[PDB]
Amino acid sequence: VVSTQLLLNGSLAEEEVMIRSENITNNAKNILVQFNTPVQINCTRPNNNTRKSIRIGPGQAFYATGDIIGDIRQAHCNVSKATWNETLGKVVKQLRKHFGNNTIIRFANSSGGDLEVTTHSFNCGGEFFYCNTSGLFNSTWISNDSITLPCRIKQIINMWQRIGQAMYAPPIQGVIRCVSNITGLILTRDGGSTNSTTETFRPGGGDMRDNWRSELYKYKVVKIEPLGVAPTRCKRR
Amino acid sequence: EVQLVQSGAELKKAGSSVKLSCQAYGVAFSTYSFHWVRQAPGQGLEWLGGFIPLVGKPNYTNKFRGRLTITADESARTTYMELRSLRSDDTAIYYCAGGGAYSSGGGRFHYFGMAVWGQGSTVTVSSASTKGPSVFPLAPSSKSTSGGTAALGCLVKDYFPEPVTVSWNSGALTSGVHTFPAVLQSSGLYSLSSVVTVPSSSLGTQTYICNVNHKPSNTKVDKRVEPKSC
Amino acid sequence: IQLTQSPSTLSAPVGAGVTITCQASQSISNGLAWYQQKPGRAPKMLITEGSSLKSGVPDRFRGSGSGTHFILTISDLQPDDSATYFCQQYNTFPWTFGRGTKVEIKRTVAAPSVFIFPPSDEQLKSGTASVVCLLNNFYPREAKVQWKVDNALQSGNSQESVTEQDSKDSTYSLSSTLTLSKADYEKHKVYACEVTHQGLSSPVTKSFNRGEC
Amino acid sequence: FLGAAGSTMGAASMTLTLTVWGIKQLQARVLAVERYLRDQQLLGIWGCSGKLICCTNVPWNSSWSNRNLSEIWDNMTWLQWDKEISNYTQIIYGLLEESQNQQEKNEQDLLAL
Amino acid sequence: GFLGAAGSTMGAASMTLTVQARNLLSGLTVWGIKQLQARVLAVERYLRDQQLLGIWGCSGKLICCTNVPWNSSWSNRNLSEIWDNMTWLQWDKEISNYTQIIYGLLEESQNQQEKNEQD
Amino acid sequence: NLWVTVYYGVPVWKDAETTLFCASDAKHNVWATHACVPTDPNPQEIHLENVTEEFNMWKNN
Ligand SMILES: *[C@@H]1O[C@H](CO)[C@@H](O[C@@H]2O[C@H](CO)[C@@H](O[C@@H]3O[C@H](CO)[C@@H](O)[C@H](O[C@H]4O[C@H](CO)[C@@H](O)[C@H](O)[C@@H]4O[C@H]4O[C@H](CO)[C@@H](O)[C@H](O)[C@@H]4O)[C@@H]3O)[C@H](O)[C@H]2NC(C)=O)[C@H](O)[C@H]1NC(C)=O
Ligand SMILES: *[C@@H]1O[C@H](CO)[C@@H](O[C@@H]2O[C@H](CO)[C@@H](O[C@@H]3O[C@H](CO)[C@@H](O)[C@H](O)[C@@H]3O)[C@H](O)[C@H]2NC(C)=O)[C@H](O)[C@H]1NC(C)=O
Ligand SMILES: *[C@@H]1O[C@H](CO)[C@@H](O[C@@H]2O[C@H](CO)[C@@H](O)[C@H](O)[C@H]2NC(C)=O)[C@H](O)[C@H]1NC(C)=O
Ligand SMILES: *[C@@H]1O[C@H](CO)[C@@H](O[C@@H]2O[C@H](CO)[C@@H](O)[C@H](O)[C@H]2NC(C)=O)[C@H](O)[C@H]1NC(C)=O
Ligand SMILES: *[C@@H]1O[C@H](CO)[C@@H](O[C@@H]2O[C@H](CO)[C@@H](O)[C@H](O)[C@H]2NC(C)=O)[C@H](O)[C@H]1NC(C)=O
Ligand SMILES: *[C@@H]1O[C@H](CO)[C@@H](O[C@@H]2O[C@H](CO)[C@@H](O)[C@H](O)[C@H]2NC(C)=O)[C@H](O)[C@H]1NC(C)=O
Ligand SMILES: *[C@@H]1O[C@H](CO)[C@@H](O[C@@H]2O[C@H](CO)[C@@H](O)[C@H](O)[C@H]2NC(C)=O)[C@H](O)[C@H]1NC(C)=O
Ligand SMILES: *[C@@H]1O[C@H](CO)[C@@H](O[C@@H]2O[C@H](CO)[C@@H](O)[C@H](O)[C@H]2NC(C)=O)[C@H](O)[C@H]1NC(C)=O
Ligand SMILES: *[C@@H]1O[C@H](CO)[C@@H](O)[C@H](O)[C@H]1NC(C)=O
Ligand SMILES: *[C@@H]1O[C@H](CO)[C@@H](O)[C@H](O)[C@H]1NC(C)=O
Ligand SMILES: *[C@@H]1O[C@H](CO)[C@@H](O)[C@H](O)[C@H]1NC(C)=O
Ligand SMILES: *[C@@H]1O[C@H](CO)[C@@H](O)[C@H](O)[C@H]1NC(C)=O
Ligand SMILES: *[C@@H]1O[C@H](CO)[C@@H](O)[C@H](O)[C@H]1NC(C)=O
Ligand SMILES: *[C@@H]1O[C@H](CO)[C@@H](O)[C@H](O)[C@H]1NC(C)=O
Ligand SMILES: *[C@@H]1O[C@H](CO)[C@@H](O)[C@H](O)[C@H]1NC(C)=O
Repeated sequence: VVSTQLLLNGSLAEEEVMIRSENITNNAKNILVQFNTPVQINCTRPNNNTRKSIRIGPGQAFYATGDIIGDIRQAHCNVSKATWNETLGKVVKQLRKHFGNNTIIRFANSSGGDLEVTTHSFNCGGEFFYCNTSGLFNSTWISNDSITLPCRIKQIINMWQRIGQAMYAPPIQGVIRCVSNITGLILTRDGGSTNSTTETFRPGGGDMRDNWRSELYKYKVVKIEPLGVAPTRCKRR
Repeated sequence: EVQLVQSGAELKKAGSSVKLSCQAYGVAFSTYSFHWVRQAPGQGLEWLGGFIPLVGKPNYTNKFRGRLTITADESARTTYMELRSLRSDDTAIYYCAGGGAYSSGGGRFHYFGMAVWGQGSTVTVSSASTKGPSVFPLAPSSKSTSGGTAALGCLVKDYFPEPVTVSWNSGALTSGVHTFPAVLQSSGLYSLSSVVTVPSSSLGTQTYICNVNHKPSNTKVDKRVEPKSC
Repeated sequence: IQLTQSPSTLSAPVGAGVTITCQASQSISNGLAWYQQKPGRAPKMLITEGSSLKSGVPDRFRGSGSGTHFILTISDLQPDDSATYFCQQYNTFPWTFGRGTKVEIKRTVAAPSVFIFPPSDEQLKSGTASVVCLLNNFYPREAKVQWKVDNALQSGNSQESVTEQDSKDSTYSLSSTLTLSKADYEKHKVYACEVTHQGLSSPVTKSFNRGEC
Repeated sequence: FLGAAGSTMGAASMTLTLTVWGIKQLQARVLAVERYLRDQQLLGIWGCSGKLICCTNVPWNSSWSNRNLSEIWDNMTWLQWDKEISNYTQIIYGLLEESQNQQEKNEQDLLAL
Repeated sequence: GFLGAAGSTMGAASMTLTVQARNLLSGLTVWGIKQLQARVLAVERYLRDQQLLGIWGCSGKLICCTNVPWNSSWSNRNLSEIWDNMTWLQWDKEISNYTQIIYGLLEESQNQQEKNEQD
Repeated sequence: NLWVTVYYGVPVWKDAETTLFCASDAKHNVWATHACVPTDPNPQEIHLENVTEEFNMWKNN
């Protein structure tokens, strides 16, 4: 699963929310958060699209978008407010074990970068979504309703942080809807010096190795060497 | 750490059969070596049989051939010793011991002895019936005080069979405690005394209780010892 | 295979070195182990493979020998060492033990502390009276206890039990129980113990009167 | 399979018994065959073929390891033992080969008369 | 080391068989496919030699004795000038003509031995 | 008098790097799972008693 700022359709922890980092005091390192229970997210593109074919050469066709029938509305995702509040409370409780009993922990949105990094980017049934998660990370913690994230759609895609190979995604016909589980986070910390009693965490991501490091973290590969020599008191006849 | 836990005491009649169990903790059961060793009262140690669960073929001494069987339950991690056609000389304390071994290939196994021992089970072969013990207080007095030290104890009388365990203050008082060996009275019942010497100034402030347990009769008695009222 | 132990008994002071010899009827290579047993306890293994010391065992115990002769040496004797030592062969089935060597700690002569306990009222309610005589912390083990009722010597109605040597001060204790019927107990007045021991210049008498404190 | 990794050596001695994916499969098959053949050949050149415990004719040099047999088979694991004698493996491997070649020559000499 | 006894006599080089024995199994791009077929080829050659040894009754041996008498038409030299005055490289050039006859003889002899032993 | 004895099948292992292949549960998909080996229905898992290993999440190959 390729996504940023949010791990989807993965595995869950078994006892508590897990916080992992290479060096937790180095703020240049990403923090990986593994959830205990998943958070449902509903994403939809509600336009009824149309596809047309244009012959650009002998045996070559280009699939363009025709006319949307009906009204034109914005694509969006929905998350539950209470479940997100509970999950953030648990994450804060487990994060305080590395920063102390009495530190103020606040969540603020991302800051700077390209659209892939500053937004929750994913792919729902052919279409590529980039959603604004400024309502997910906006709070401060001191020791029925829904949250709607508006999303944009892009058709020319640059993957794997490469330059020189773009890809065009042909249109998908009809309304699009999907349901996913949020099961983790990728976070970063700000370098607050000069006797800072508060810590600020911002969503991160962009490198896909951290996505599959959250699945291959309990595995290692070893080589078997089933041949040994030892001393005894017995001799070959 | 490896630990072996044995069953409790047993009373049997002549011609009957007895079965003892020994459970192992802390090792892989199948590749360990388990042995049974009996000790008669006032005698030395005797080896009965040894056995490795994986190989499954027990080895016995010739004196107990046909009457001794050694089995193992791997799921329960237990080993069982069964003795048949009991006689008067079979009354003894039976220990379950364990030790490691290794193989050089070709049916050859080399051992290191019995490194872990159990606590032992007392098996008494007799026609007498099990009887609970009577506990009486050997109270401290002016005749039991010497140089600021007073002796007080408990007399455990008329019980069968052995053994009985006696502690002081639930094991808190161990210093100065003498538990005398049981003596066989003419009536066929056992009797003993367990005494402790304490500072004389602690008689009026410290409570002394002897806890006696006779497992064969399922008897547990906590007797308080106080200076005799005058 | 028969294992012969020498000597059967041995007494030595603290800090002294003692030697126990185990001889095999036929060669057993290195498959010999030394065990120590204390009264009322399971044996504890001291030496394996003739000369290899078990973990947790004090270094004052050493093993040596091979073939048919093996030696166990205790260089720095301690009061905790009073016990029975066995040699066991595990080279060939069936495994066999030695007859054991009893090691006792010899200490200075100590006079016994003598105490007397009259039978309790609870026991008197049962129709029997057992009176107790206690000798505490004396050495050597040999001692003499005599029962006297109404200044008359008693015989055939008393039983004695001696504890094994203590592991801390290497002393002995003795309990002598004199058992009588309730009527016989009530028929007499004075009950006395006379104790004779090497540490006592004269026999010591501890007596009580029935019904008196 | 690897179930006695934490037991003593003696206890463990009783229980010794195209496309992106298509290119990766073939390399695994070749590697497995190579490893099997190498182990079988190494066993064969020592005279130990067809056995899981094989007795050799090469005395143990005390400079390789000076411990007694009680602290090897009753106090270590094979992973602990491998860390001690790792520097001397090739010496022993050459000694075994020379010893087996001498045995072959001696058998030929015995059949000669 | 490897092939070090190439100039030594046939008797002195018969005690170094294990040295040459072990150096026979392990001892996408331009360079990518030039390394896999090498491994497969080495494996096949080793297996062919092992099967040839096995079907003569000499499986898992370095020196193996057979029941085929030495036909004097192959060579007439005595043993004093073969194991002490010759080398394997010099010996092969002479008997390179009669190799397949000996191979067939060994195969038939071993098969006959198995057939009459099982009976 | 001690001699060398050879044991084949001892439980020893070392850290390594190798090529892992793919298995998938048994057509046009970006990750061609149709070219992968079928998966065993009940895979075998062996618990290793009294064994402590060292893992590093951030240097996995
Ligand atoms: C996390 O997991 C959840 C659950 O596993 C994922 O949610 C699922 O998402 C998939 C993909 O979007 C969705 O399946 C589609 O649902 C529709 C009904 O079946 C169809 O739109 C679609 O089938 C069409 O597309 C397939 C792809 O090629 C074709 O094989 C198929 O034939 C269909 O194509 C025909 O129809 C379309 C439109 O009708 C037309 O354009 C074509 O020409 C052709 O005629 C898929 O089956 C599941 O329904 C979702 N499940 C749930 C419970 O919501 C989620 O995506 C995951 N999240 C992430 C981030 O990966
Ligand atoms: C290897 O791992 C096993 C399994 O975890 C360990 O076995 C365990 O050993 C302990 C003692 O170290 C045992 O505890 C004891 O058990 C009983 C019942 O409780 C009793 O004798 C004691 O009160 C004590 O608790 C424990 O039961 C045992 N577990 C099992 C499943 O056998 C073993 O110790 C480990 N090996 C080493 C060398 O550490
Ligand atoms: C984790 O990173 C921190 C920096 O964020 C390292 O701590 C620094 O260590 C250097 C010396 O190497 C000191 O000069 C700095 O003052 C330290 N910084 C702080 C904030 O204390 C830390 O060593 C790193 N941890 C590891 C295990 O490498
Ligand atoms: C996410 O929630 C919104 C808001 O509830 C849903 O959008 C519509 O919201 C209006 C009011 O703003 C409601 O009257 C409509 O009923 C909602 N739409 C529908 C189809 O019921 C939106 O549907 C939700 N998102 C998804 C993916 O279901
Ligand atoms: C996401 O969508 C699912 C359906 O895909 C919603 O689950 C339904 O919720 C309604 C309203 O409570 C229930 O009546 C239905 O029974 C639910 N369906 C199922 C299949 O569980 C879910 O509530 C949506 N979540 C958010 C956060 O909007
Ligand atoms: C994070 O949130 C801040 C504050 O909500 C966003 O800054 C706003 O940016 C918009 C334009 O996109 C301006 O019109 C607002 O005035 C800004 N607000 C403030 C308080 O300065 C910011 O864009 C967000 N960053 C993201 C989404 O990456
Ligand atoms: C993500 O959402 C936030 C909050 O809705 C956006 O911030 C708003 O930006 C608009 C202009 O786009 C301003 O008019 C609002 O005043 C801003 N809100 C606040 C609370 O400051 C933010 O711009 C969005 N990020 C994008 C579009 O990249
Ligand atoms: C997403 O989370 C939901 C909710 O926990 C998961 O649905 C569970 O699935 C398991 C396995 O099939 C069922 O036993 C549970 O009963 C389901 N829970 C509920 C509340 O219905 C779902 O598996 C998760 N994963 C995906 C990919 O949707
Ligand atoms: C992980 O746990 C180890 C101890 O097992 C500790 O040394 C290390 O600092 C921990 N790392 C983090 C990020 O908490
Ligand atoms: C989308 O448009 C098609 C073509 O007009 C129509 O058949 C289909 O029902 C529409 N889907 C909707 C409105 O959800
Ligand atoms: C989330 O919890 C915080 C802390 O208790 C609270 O201030 C906030 O109102 C909660 N949000 C909800 C219940 O939507
Ligand atoms: C932080 O507070 C929690 C509250 O449950 C407490 O358990 C924990 O010990 C505290 N951490 C400290 C005192 O370092
Ligand atoms: C962040 O939270 C504050 C406080 O409730 C609110 O005023 C602000 O609009 C929020 N920003 C968002 C939702 O982008
Ligand atoms: C094995 O050799 C290495 C490399 O020289 C050395 O570091 C190590 O100490 C050696 N170990 C022994 C036991 O000689
Ligand atoms: C080379 O030939 C000489 C002379 O015959 C002989 O002494 C020597 O051993 C030979 N060397 C080798 C390596 O075969």
